[PDB]
Amino acid sequence: SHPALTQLRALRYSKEIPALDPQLLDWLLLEDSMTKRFEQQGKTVSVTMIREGFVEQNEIPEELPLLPKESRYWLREILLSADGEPWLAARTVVPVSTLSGPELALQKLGKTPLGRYLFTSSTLTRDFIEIGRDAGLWGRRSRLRLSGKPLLLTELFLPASPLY
Repeated sequence: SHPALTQLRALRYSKEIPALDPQLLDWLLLEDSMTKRFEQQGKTVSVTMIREGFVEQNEIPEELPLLPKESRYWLREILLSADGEPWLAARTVVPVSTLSGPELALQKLGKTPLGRYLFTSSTLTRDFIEIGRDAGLWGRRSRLRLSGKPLLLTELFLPASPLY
């Protein structure tokens, strides 16, 4: 567990995207994880692994309504740091049926940070994104498809990040 992941789990989402200033929407609707955009700020990015493993439905109560109902899921919870400073917390939930073919590598990522630069083989698409907030902080959750196979990605932007 970790205090940033506990705050991530409390985000409250709105069905409709709020009319935020453009600079902030540009960051939140980005069509990729934040890895390369944070590197773009002139920073080295590293992952701190908070939890990785197969879990059952009882452990993903918030993501379950957006994904197929299956017996098991791959859960990945990390902290991403820019030059040693935490900038973001993220939680990814993958139905085990998405872990087939090339997508099985999502399982062995470890501390490599997620990003489109790594999945040049599959067709990547997003069929849903919502923005959320909890006490001054922004976050978002999306349903991405690799080769048509779904996964849920939730990100929380910590106050030290460039969105604030």
